[PDB]
Formats: sequence, structure tokens, C-alpha cells
Amino acid sequence: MRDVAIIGYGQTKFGELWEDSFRDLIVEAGVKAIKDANVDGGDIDAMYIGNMSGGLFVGQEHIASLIADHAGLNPVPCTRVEAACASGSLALRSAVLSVASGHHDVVLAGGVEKMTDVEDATAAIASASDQEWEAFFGATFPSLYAMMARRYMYQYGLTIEELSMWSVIAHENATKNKYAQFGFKTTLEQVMNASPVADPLTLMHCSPVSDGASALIVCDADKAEEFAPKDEIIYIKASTQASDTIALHDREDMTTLNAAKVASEKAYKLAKIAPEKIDVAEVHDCFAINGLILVEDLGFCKKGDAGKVIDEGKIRIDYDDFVTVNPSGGLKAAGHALGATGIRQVGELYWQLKQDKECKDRQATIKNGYGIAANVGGTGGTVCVHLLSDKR
Amino acid sequence: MRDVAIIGYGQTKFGELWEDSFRDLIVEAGVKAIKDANVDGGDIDAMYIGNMSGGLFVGQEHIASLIADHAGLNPVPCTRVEAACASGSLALRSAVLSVASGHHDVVLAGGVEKMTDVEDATAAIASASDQEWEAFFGATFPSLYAMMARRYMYQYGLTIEELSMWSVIAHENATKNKYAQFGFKTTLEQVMNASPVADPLTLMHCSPVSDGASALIVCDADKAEEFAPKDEIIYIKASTQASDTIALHDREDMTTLNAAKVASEKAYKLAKIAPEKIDVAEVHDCFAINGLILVEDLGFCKKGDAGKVIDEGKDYDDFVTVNPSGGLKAAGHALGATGIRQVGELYWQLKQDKECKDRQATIKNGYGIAANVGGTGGTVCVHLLSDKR
Amino acid sequence: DIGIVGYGSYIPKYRIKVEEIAKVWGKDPEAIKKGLVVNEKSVPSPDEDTATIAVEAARNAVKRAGINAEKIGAVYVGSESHPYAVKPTSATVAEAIGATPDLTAADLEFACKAGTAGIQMCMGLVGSGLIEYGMAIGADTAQGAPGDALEYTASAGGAAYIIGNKKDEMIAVFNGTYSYTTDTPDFWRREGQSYPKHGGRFTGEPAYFKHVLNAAKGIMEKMGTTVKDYDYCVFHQPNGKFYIKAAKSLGFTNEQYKYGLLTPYLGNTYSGAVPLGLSNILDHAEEGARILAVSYGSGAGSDAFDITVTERIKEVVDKAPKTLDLLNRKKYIDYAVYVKYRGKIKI
Amino acid sequence: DIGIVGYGSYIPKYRIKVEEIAKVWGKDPEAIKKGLVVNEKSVPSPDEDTATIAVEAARNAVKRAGINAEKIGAVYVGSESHPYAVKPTSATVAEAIGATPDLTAADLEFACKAGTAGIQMCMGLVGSGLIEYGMAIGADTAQGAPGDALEYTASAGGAAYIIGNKKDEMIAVFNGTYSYTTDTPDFWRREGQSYPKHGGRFTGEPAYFKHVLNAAKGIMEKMGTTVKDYDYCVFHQPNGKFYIKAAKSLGFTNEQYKYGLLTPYLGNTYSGAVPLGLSNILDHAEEGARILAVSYGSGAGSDAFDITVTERIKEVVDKAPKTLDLLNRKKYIDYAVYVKYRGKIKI
Amino acid sequence: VVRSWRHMKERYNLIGTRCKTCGKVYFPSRTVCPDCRRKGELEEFQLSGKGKIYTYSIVYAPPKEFNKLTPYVIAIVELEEGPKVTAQVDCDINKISIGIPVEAAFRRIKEDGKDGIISYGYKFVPIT
Amino acid sequence: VVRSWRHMKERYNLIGTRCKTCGKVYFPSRTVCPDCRRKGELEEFQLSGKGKIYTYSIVYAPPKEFNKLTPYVIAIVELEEGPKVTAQVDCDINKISIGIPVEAAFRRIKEDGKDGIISYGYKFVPIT
Ligand SMILES: [Cl-]
Ligand SMILES: [Cl-]
Ligand SMILES: [Cl-]
Ligand SMILES: [K+]
Ligand SMILES: [K+]
Ligand SMILES: [K+]
Ligand SMILES: [K+]
Ligand SMILES: [K+]
Ligand code: NA
Ligand SMILES: [Zn+2]
Ligand SMILES: [Zn+2]
Repeated sequence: MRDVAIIGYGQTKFGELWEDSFRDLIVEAGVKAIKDANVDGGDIDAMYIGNMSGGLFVGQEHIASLIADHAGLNPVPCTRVEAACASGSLALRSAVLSVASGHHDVVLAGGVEKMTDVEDATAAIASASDQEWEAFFGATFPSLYAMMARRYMYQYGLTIEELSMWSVIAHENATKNKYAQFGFKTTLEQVMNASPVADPLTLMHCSPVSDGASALIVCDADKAEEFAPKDEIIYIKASTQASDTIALHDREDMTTLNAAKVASEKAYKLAKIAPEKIDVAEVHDCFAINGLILVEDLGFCKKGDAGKVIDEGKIRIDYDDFVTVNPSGGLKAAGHALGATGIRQVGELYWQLKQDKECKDRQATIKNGYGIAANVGGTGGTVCVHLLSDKR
Repeated sequence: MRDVAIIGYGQTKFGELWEDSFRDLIVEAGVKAIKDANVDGGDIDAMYIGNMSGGLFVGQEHIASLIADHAGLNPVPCTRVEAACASGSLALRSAVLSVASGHHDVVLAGGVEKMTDVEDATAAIASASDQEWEAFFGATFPSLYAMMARRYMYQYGLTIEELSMWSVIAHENATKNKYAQFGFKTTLEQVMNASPVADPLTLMHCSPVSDGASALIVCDADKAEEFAPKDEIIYIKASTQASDTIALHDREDMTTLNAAKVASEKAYKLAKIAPEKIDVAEVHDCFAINGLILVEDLGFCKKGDAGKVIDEGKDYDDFVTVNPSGGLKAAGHALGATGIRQVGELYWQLKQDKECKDRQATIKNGYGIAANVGGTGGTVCVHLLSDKR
Repeated sequence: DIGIVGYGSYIPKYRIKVEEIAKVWGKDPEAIKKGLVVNEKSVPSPDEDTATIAVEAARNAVKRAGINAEKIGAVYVGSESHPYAVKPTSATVAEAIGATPDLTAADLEFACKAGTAGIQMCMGLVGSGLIEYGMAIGADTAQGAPGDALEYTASAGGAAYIIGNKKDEMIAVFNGTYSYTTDTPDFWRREGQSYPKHGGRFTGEPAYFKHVLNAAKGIMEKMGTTVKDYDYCVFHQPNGKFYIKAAKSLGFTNEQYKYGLLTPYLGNTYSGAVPLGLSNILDHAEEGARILAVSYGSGAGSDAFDITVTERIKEVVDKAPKTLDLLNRKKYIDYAVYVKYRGKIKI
Repeated sequence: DIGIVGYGSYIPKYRIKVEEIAKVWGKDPEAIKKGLVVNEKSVPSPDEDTATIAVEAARNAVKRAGINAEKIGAVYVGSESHPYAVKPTSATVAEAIGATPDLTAADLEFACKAGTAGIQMCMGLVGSGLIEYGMAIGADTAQGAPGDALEYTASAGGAAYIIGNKKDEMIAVFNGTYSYTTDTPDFWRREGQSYPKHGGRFTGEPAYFKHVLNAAKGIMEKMGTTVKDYDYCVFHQPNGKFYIKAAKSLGFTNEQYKYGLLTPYLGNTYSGAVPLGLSNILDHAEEGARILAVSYGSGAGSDAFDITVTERIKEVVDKAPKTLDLLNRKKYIDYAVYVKYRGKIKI
Repeated sequence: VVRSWRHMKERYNLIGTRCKTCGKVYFPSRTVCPDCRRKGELEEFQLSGKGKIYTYSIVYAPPKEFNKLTPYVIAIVELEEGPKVTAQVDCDINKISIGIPVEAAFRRIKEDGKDGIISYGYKFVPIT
Repeated sequence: VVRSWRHMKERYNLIGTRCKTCGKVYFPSRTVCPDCRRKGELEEFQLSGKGKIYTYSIVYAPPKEFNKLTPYVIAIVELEEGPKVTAQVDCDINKISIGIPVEAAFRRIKEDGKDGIISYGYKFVPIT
């Protein structure tokens, strides 16, 4: 059981990348991560890749062989890990566990998605729901999370304005992020008056379809020292995972993600810290409501109070007395390339905790030196949490 | 870095299972594996699942959540691993590495596939090839392996009779397997005279589209004694994986699978044994030729000689026993579960389980090896088991 | 109490061998003949359709019954290829045999079981005393999709049965009937499309065999019989393979199932398949022979019958053409002329 | 000895007034309303079709029958708009009511008489003792050709009837049935075409009235009755004018024919027309009431029924929705939304 | 095609399972009881189609097939027996609210193009 | 649809890449040279459509779309420049053999149903 750290991170831009092919994408992210980590191609012992769509966007399965082949790293083992929108984080956790085992010392964990090549992306994103008992009946993926918002609004009295403030903050933060898909300011009225997708959600509440790739280099905490200076090394204190019912209608309470509570609690326990010590958090906010719910499930505020926290802006970077959430703009503003998001989430914590120049204009305050990420598959069926620290 | 062992194995029948759903299948395999290992549902710390088809067979991605949900094991972490026909073995290897790491002690590795629900399965099996540069131009998955057979015949002089004997043996072996898809004996003439799919291969050279599920319970070697008798424990000496070009035309040599040579060599090193010490081998023989090539790449015979050693059928006391269950052609090839099943057979063979009573190979040394291949060779995963830790 | 007073059959004269279809599409004919147990199939003349085939079969049944068609109180035509989408074949057939106007009629649809469904309706109307005689026909001019395996078996033919109450006129007697029906999407066609679609290997065990075998076992339970109690049998025959597999599963020997199997040289005539096979049995059967007849339709459903032959059979067999004679009066054609006749050429 | 043990009906919620169709095509709506005696018609939801309508009617009939659907030994669906060209509606209906698997089934076609053909079939099987209960359905989602006069009347609806043998369970008793059938090309549709064709004024005297009046005269002669013996009547109703002309020709008064006439506010539901009209009669009728029911289908033929109501009627009428309640629960739509729902817009 | 056939009795007739061990009704039917797992014993159970809206949404831009229905109501219905299902509601978009009593109805859910199979199943209708 | 557009220059004109560092021609074009990876510097390169059969097969039961072509020859061609490609060969079944010289040809490779897009690309023809 070895301690695992992160030595490098690389990322493409997230958006509608017509020029860049799916193969061309993962390479660009891999080279950036290799360069950042100061390692050679030969130093990589294994790769773990996340991609939800795979055969739905392009008809291509066996993407691991494709990626290793075209990256030029044959014969290193490459493995694809899938959990819908959580494929990225699962690829990391697989990479971490492979380092901890002693079988590999340096491992690339990356994710890639090319959603623009399909005519209608809806069918792919709906794969994360139960095909027979949710999709079959016409429950689109935005409509599922909209029914969560409705129940959350019913139980706790969240108002559409409070929900819409999440989108305003996200976009403001995204203007400070070069790799973000949307770099423009918005207002409450623009969010609320945007075209509706699924009541009560509007186009300005929903994350967009995105192409992109991101990659991390994870390494044995001790070996990390030969490639990187002791500064700028970030340690993975915990990599936890949980499961919940795939269908929203099978949830005991749809206003919370049990798998996040289970995973986050386990991570806090292993890291020997409390939610109060987290300086920056990256949550899965593909439909805003999901951002509020996770802020509660991770323990930053009491159930039903997320709306009150967002209205006052405590999650904002500028706000000093509270954890800073989605400094990059989150999934809504920075972009949501399904397979790469879980990797990107962690890459931001890496920059934020290492005070990298990449996030210089969105640098959150670091009183304690801890960050946490929550990546969700579908409506909550799978949650993966990663807890990082500047201290081993 | 902990040692990992196998404490239980479970399997459904492999074939055209119309009534059994995708859910009904993985459960049946999981409960059988749990029951054999003498563990409770709560004792599972994590699950690793292989399923190539996923959203091409049924349109369902996020299978991990579905399987954990309907198995009743929420909130246990469940993860899907994909490498085409190698997904099964990849799920095992992932499970192994998680036990070795110390994060999990008891982990289920299973694979499941539901290929009958689609009208045309070809498009899915072709997913393992390069869609842009192989499938696009009309190279069906059987036609790729046929081109391997043609090149192998061109270089080494393999004759169709020698290749066809592989299928005769497989089907004879499958009559002793309750879970096999095909339980009938055949002859050389019936194989050679069967309908052709892609020259030189015939329907009796190709593995069928199959539904099925299989699952293993892997455990820490020390705790294993807590659930199982020291007698019925099989130890995983090595779990290796390698990579090759996805497209056949990009291969340096089409008559060999470099990823199998790389992976098998690495397994032999870690286990500190030679190919001569393997008692039983389970190889990926979806199209027969692939079985011959792997027998060479694992080091049991010289390149180009596989045809000659198989013609003699080496019941045979002094040679390794290959695919005792019938292999992929006769026992069935449920893509995601095959890699699991392969190992479950080695587990049975090495523990002298009743399940393989009628097909029991001689075990002089107490070692078995499995080779699971994704597509035409882009991914190979090898597992080396022993009765000794 | 209820029986068949007369029966009749019709098959057109043109045939096409498997070799001629495979030649065009680049397949091995020997593999197909062995895979399907089929050699050739029937082809209707371009001036022939389900209505004309139904009329031929109906008129032949009247000859065997030896009755005045004016007495027929119901005419039912079961088909998949009714010449109109909306205009009843059954009405044309009644007019063509002189049964009009004092009768009821309807066109029946239930894939390949439509024909036998009508027999059960007539049994009811005759048994209840609502009519004196009823006619049930099963006829089709099936069309297989060019290039698909159904093109090797999709043929034309039909047979008619007149049901009656008079022991002196019965050539065979119904002992009982039973039906097994579920909702099964093995085979279908949408209103717009030219040719049907199907579930391939789903058409077998979960559909054909489920229904054919459940219908067979069911009537044998109802009748308290075993396979040994029966002299002859006939099952649905989309290909020879399915027929023989079913027959052998239930314990029937070649001598018992041979007469009912016509597909290898006739093709699959869909709603006329079992009606035609049954008629060949009746052309050969002797007094006292007991028959098991089980149809199948995609949908799905099967109609089972338990029938006993009487001494009158030999009085009527020669009163109309025998099914084997019709089947062997044939002229061969190649694929070009076949697609010309069948209207398979775009314009 | 044979009677109706239960019955049920269904009509969708959308309607369209004559005015909304005439507005678009440039016609005088009053002239049409007066000429056809029609004000509005029913329109099915885009998620509704003949199968769903049949299930609604069947399920309602089961409520009134108060029996276990497992006992139903036959399900027959008569329609002109079966959702599939080749896949039986009746099977889907049997599965949806729990009648499967021990039953027979068939889909019926005979223009607008298909529905009543199934009643006669159920009468035969029950009377003969071959089944204990049979279900006959008539349902349609008619579509009129845009711009043509049939677009003002072509509506959606259906009704189901369960036939049984037990006096204690009968709400009505069949006194007799009779059918008149010929070959008449008044109305037809070819497999390729979207909408039917017709002979215009040939549809009237030589077809509808010929068959409706001969069938009505026929059963009264069979039964030894006069118009004075019947309390209520219902004829096929392609428009209000044909219905009333027929009713007055035979000597029925408004009080006798009023209940059976639904077309003016429902439209012509084709094979569901008379079944629905009959059902409204039964929702109002009292013990001992005698009904004359005569259907019509093009091709052509009519089915006549002579029915007497029993004391059990009051026990069941409220056990399911009444046909007038369904007809009056409605939402109006304009022509744009109508052609959208009906799939009349080329897309 | 085959998948619809496997769930026809659930989609047509709302027939689920009841675990004898704990008594909980399950719909859609489950192979294993999550609370008792192996000790659970499942029986066939017929549900009444009655339930109440637990939550809902209004789908304004669905896939092209639903163009006739757009905008349609989607909801999670809590059935009286216990289970919850996801389904559409046949009502106007301004008449749906949480707690509204509804009732299952056999309707045409989907169609696989012009050549493929039609799929039927439950849709919920408010009851007054 | 978009993925055809990206590879049109390769499929239509056989335009690949040549790595300056080692000189190896690559077709299909590669973003990274496997032998030099980063230190490889790739340049546009026009291949002649000439090559020889390296291996082949005859497809006897392909998907429905290819019904007109069945049985067809599939092969891997070794191009004179070095790269190998997978493609069909327009020759009779009994005329294909390893080592036969062939030449690329612009042909209709596939079509996405009746409504979808037509995809063109290379097919190989024997010489003399
Ligand atoms: Cl490099
Ligand atoms: Cl358990
Ligand atoms: Cl008709
Ligand atoms: K909460
Ligand atoms: K054991
Ligand atoms: K009787
Ligand atoms: K029809
Ligand atoms: K029954
Ligand atoms: Na803050
Ligand atoms: Zn329980
Ligand atoms: Zn180079």
C-alpha cells in the first residue's frame, strides 16, 4: 500500500473542436501532461482511460488499444474504465490503485470525449440512465435532473433565483479560465429567461455537449521526487467510490446522492480531516441543482441550505470564510466532456493547491491545503471522490 | 503489494438465452460465485465488470451502477473495464491490483454479455477493429482473422486440415462441459465442408454469438484461509497485460501477437517458471487460427509448428492441455465473460473441482495459464495460476 | 358432432429452384438446401393472386363435399397477401362459388395461422347451429425480400375446408381443438413497407417452438392422448428443419410426419402451409386414421387440431385434384422471370 | 342460450369541428353539417392507435362482465387500421387483459363490418361449447383523405363485447343473427396507397342501402318480427343522413333510432361504429328491451342482430364508463394540430 | 425487439414482485431483493395502476420522434403499493402538480422507425 | 458524417505523412511518429496508389448492405512506399493471390441508408 501523488497535468480546450480528431485530442492532452510531469514516454508503465460514449459517438470500442497504438506507447498496457460521466475519476482511481499495488510506478490517467461527431448527443447522454425504465418512457437526461430540482424545491423551498445564481457564478469564474468552453458574463435574468429545456431548468442551467481531453500523471510518492521538486507535488490522500440505484425512481431520497455521502465520508475518514478543512472543491454541476446537492452531501452545509449559501456567494473565490467551489467555472461554464471531466476536476485541484500559473487569475485561498473532487455518473448511480493535499 | 488468490467461481450456461435478461445473467453468476466462495454479500468490498457490448447491444452504458444496484450490493463500488473481447480478463486484473493495493480485501471480478438482443451482432464485434480504416472498407471481423490465417499458411504452410483439427478437438472437449454452448461431436469433413464465412474459415471455424456471464471472487492470500480450506485455494502468480496496434495492417508481423509474447513472458518471469511447467492453458480461439498462434506465442511450440503439434492431438499425457472446456468455439464466446471463464476453468482444473470432473487434465506441476485477446491482438491479458502460493 | 365434409387445394404451376436464387446472390445452393431442407418453391402466375388461389381451392372443396354452395353460411379467408388492403377477399370467393348472398364472411389476419383460425370459427358456427356449412380457407402469395433467406421459401398456395354437421357427409371428425397465443415480436411488417422484418434467431425457440410445442402438448392433455395415439401429424413448416425438429421432439417418426411436410418442394405458403399439408394427409389417409395438426403464426399463436378420418374419405379424394398432383404439375423458371412475375422489379 | 355478459367502449378526448376543416379547404361548413348531419368528430392522441383503443374497450368490458380474463377463450379484433400490416392486434389485446395463453385469436378485416363479424364468431364458439367466453372488438383510428369529404367524418373509437353461456351472467341475449354479402366495389384501398378510393354515389343505394335493408329485412323474416316489435335500433352510420334514411325506410321513429346514432358528434369510427352505438343503447336500455343492430362493410356485407336486454343490465352499466360520458369528455383542436396528431403532414 | 418481449407483462399489466421475507413490493420486478438478497423469496404480484405524482418535469425540446407530443409531461409516479416508476402523464402542462392522483393507461410509447416494431406500455392519466 | 469529412484527403487521394527524422512514410496519416514520437517532425506526403497484395480473404456472408457485391475480396495491400492498408479488391474470386500488383481506385465504399450520406474511398484494382 504505497502513497500516491500527482506529478503532472495536461488538458486541451473544452468545446466544439471540429478540427481536432478524437485521436488527435488525447495525444495533445497526453503530451501536455508528460511535459508538465517532466517524464519521458518510456517512463509510463500503464495507462487508464475514461470514455463513456466510445461506440455511441464513433462506433469504436477497444479505445484503449487505439489510444496506446496512436500515442506510440505500445506495448504498455492500456485499459478503458467506464461509469458514464464519472469515467474520468474512475480512470484515476484505477491508476492510483495500480501504483499503490506496486505493479506500476508511473501511470497516466486520462479521459477523452468527442461528442460533436454524433448528430444527436441526447441518446448517448441518456445511456447513463436506465434504458428500459427511464429512457424508454421518454425521460431525457435533463428531465431527470429537473425532477430532482423539483423535489428539492418542494422539500426545502429553493427558489429558481437561488438555483440560477449557481449559473451566474460559474460563468464569472469561467472568464478566468482559458480552457473553458464559455467565457462570458451572465445575469440572473438571462439565466432564468433562457430557453427552457426541462421545467424548471433552462438552457443556461444545463451543461453543454463538449469535446475535450485531459490527463494526469500519477506516481509513487517517493519516486515523485526524481521527476518533480518537492514543491509542486500533490499527494492523493484518498480515492473512494460508491454506488447508488441507477434509476432516480429507485432512490430512497432523490434530494441527496448517497454514494457521494458514502464516498466523501470515507475520504474524510482516511485523510483524517473534516469538511471544514477543505479550501477548494470541484463538484459535478452538469445541471446546477447537482452542484447544490453535492455541496450539502460533502458536508459544507446543512441539507436544504445550499440555496442560502449560493445567494450570499460563499462559494465564490473572493469569499474568504468558506470553501471555494468550481473555481474553473464547473461543468456548466468550463464545459463537460463526459470522459475527461473527472480528470479535469482533479487537474484543477492540482493547480489550485500547487498555486500553478494556470489558475493564477482564479486562485483560491488555501488556509489548510486540502481539496476534494466529486464526480457523478448519470443521476447518482456512481460517485467517485478524490481528496488531495499539499502535505503527504 | 499483497498476494492475491481465488476463493470462488461462478458461471451461467453460455448460449442463446432468450428468457434470461442481462440482469438475470450477472446475478446468476454472482450468486454462484458468492456461494462457492462461502462469503456473504456484505463481504464484497468492490466489483469489477467487463462488458464490451454495453450500449451497442442494449443501448445501456453505466452498466456498473445497474449491476451493483440490481445485485443488491449498493453502495459497494462497481467499475466497468473494457478492452473488447479481453474485457473479462481486464476486470480480473483490475480486481487483482485492487486486492494487492490493500484498499480491498475481497473483490468480485465478473463479465457479462447479452448479444442475442440485437438483430445483427456483426456491427458490435466489428467495434474491436479500427472503424475508420478496417470496418469502413468492409473488413468484417472474421475476414481479418481469415487474412491472418492466409498469411500464416503462406509463411508456414499450414493446411486447412491441420487448422480444422482444432475445431474437432474443441467440440469433443465441449461434450464434457455442462456450460458449453455446443455439446455435439464433429469430424474433419463436417468442419471443412461447413458453410464458409470468410476464406479460408468456415462456420465451424468461427465462434458463435453468445449470451452468458461468469464471475470470480478474488481475495488476499492470507485472508483466503478464512473463507476457504487451504486445499481449495488457487493463487494468482501473475496478472500481466500488453498492447499492440489496433489494426491488423499496422502489425509488424501478422502471424504473431506481440502483446501475448510480451505479457506471457512477463508472467513466466514473475512466477519464475518456464512454459514447460504449464499443465493447462486456456487460449483465445475465437477463430481457431488464433488458438494456434497463441500456443506458439506462449512458448509451447515453435513459430509455424502449431499446425503439426495439433494434428497429433497432443488423453495425451506429456503435453500441455489446451482449452479443456471446449474453448471459445465450442464452449461459447460471451465477449465480456470469456476472460473470466478462461480463468475459472484453470481454477477448477487446478483445484480438481467436480465441475471439470469429466474433462480433468493431468496436473504434474500445478500451474495453469490463460491468454485473453481483444480484437485481432490490440490487447492481450495473461493470468498465471498455481496450486502453490 | 363436427367434421370436415369437403376439402380442396391449389398450387400454381411455376417453380424456382434454390440454385437459381443463390446463383444471383452468390451463395452456396447445397448449403442452403441442407440448412433449410428446401429444394424449390412455387411461383404464382402474374395473373394469379390469393383470391384466385382461394377460389381454386374453394371450388375443389365443393366438388369433394358434393354440396350446393348456396348452403354455405360463412366464408373466411386467412391470408397475409390479400389482394386489397381494404376490400375483402372472402366476398370475392363467395361470389365466385355461388355462396352469396345468404352468408357472413370475413378476411382473417394472424400471420401464418390465419387459415386455421378460420377453421375454428366455422367449427363454432356449425356446432352452435348458426349455420349449416362454413368454409375456411388459408391462402397466400408470399413474397420474400430479395437477397434474404426467406426468398428461398416464400411460395404461393392455398387450401379450403368446408365444415358440416351431417355424419353421412363427414370425411373427417374433429375430436377437439386447442390454441396457444401470446404477444411475441418475432415477425412483423409495417403498413408502409414492402417486405417484413424479423428477429432472426428469435423466430425459433421462443416463438415457433414455444407455441407449436405448447399447442401440441396442450391438446394432447385436453384429449388425454400420447404421440402413439396418432397415425399422422402436420406442423407449421417455414422450412423443413423446424418441422422435423418439432416432430422429432414430440416423438413422431418419419411415417407419422412425412405426409404433412411439403415445404421442401412447395416452399412456405404461410397461411396455406398446414391446410395444404393436412390435405395431403387426407389424400392418403384411410378410415380411422387419427391426425394431429398444429399451425403457427408469428405474433404469436398456434391452432391445434385432433381429427379422425371416416370411411367417406375414399369417396371424395378423387372428386378433385390431389395435392401431390398439383405439386408435381410444374414448370421451372429462372430468377429474372421470377422477379418479373412477382413484381419484384422496381417498375 | 347465447348472450352478452359484458361490454365496454372507448373514445379519445380530442375533437375537431366541421368548421375547422372547412375553413382550411374553402367550403361552406353549414352546407356540410346539414348535408352529412355531422358537427364534429373524434381524434386520437398521437400515442393512441387501434390497439390502445381496443385495450381500453376490452378492459372496460371485463369490468362489466366481472369475470376473470383468464377464462376468455378467444379474442377477435376487427379493424381497418390495425397498427401493423403483419402482426396481430388481437394478440397484444389478449396480453394486455391477461387472457393469454390458453385462447385463440385473429384480426378481422371486412371494411366497417369487421367488428360485428367477430361477434358472430364468438356466438358460434360459445354456443358450440368450444369456449366458455369469447371477446369481439371493433375499433378504428380512421383517416380521411385531406380535402375529401371523408375527412369530416373519419374518427377514432372502439367497443368490446364478451359473449357467454350463463343466463345469470347475461346482460343481453341474442335472439338471432343474419348476414347479407355480395362482391361490390363501392370502397377499397390498395396496399400502396395512403387513403382509400370510392365510387362516389355508387356507395349509397346499390351498396349501403341494398345490404343494410336486405340484412334488416332478412333477420326480421327469420325472427318473424316487424319494426313494431323492437324498442331500439342502430345501423351503420357513415354519416347521419344514411342512418336516418335507413331507419325511416324501415319504419323506425326517432325514439327508436335516437340512441344508436353517434356520428354527428363522434364521427364514423368504421368498425367501431355500430358496436359503439349498440353500447349507448345498452347504457340506456331497460329490462326486456329488444334491439335491432345492423352493421355494414364495403366489399360488401352487413351483419344483423336481434337482441333482448335482461334484468342484469342495471348491475353493470355503472361498472365502467358510459359511452355518452366518454363522448362528452372532450378537448377541441384546430386543423393544424389535427394533421400533426394524425400524421397527415409529410415529414 | 427481444427486450420489449421480456418486459411486456410489466409494461402492459404492471405485474411486479413481492418479497415474502420482508413483504416489500417491487416494480419493475426484481430478480433479487436488495434487503434480503439470498434469503429473499420473490412471488408474482399484480399492482393496481393507481398512484400519485412524486415529482415531474416538462420536456420542451425532446428528440425528433416526440415532435407530435412536444411539450410533454414526464413524471415519477409513486404507486399505492410502494414502488415508483418513470412515465409520461397525459394531461396539459398547466395541470400537473406534485400529489396529483393518476392511473396507468395502455398507450403507444415508442416506435422503431417506419419499418421496426411498435412498443406499448404505461402512461399515466389524472383521475378526477 | 463528420468523421468522413476529416479523412477525405486520405481516402480520396492517399495523402499521408512522412517523418523527416526517420523518413518512414505513414498512411493513414499519423499525428505522432511511433518511432520518434515528439522528435519526429511530420510532413505532408502524396503516395502513389500502387501496391501488392500482402494477404486477403473472400467474404461470403457480409452485412446486408453489401448484398450486391457478395462474395467480395478483402485484402491488406502493401503500398510501394511502405504502409499497408485494408481495402477491397475489384477482381474475380479466383484471380486474387498474394503478391499480385494492384492500384488504388476511387469507388463508392458505403452509404448510410436511404437518407444518409454516401462515403467514397479507395478500392484496389489489379494491373494487367
Ligand atoms: Cl517521446
Ligand atoms: Cl447475501
Ligand atoms: Cl377489408
Ligand atoms: K441534500
Ligand atoms: K467448492
Ligand atoms: K354440439
Ligand atoms: K392488412
Ligand atoms: K386462458
Ligand atoms: Na469562497
Ligand atoms: Zn426481502
Ligand atoms: Zn520517425
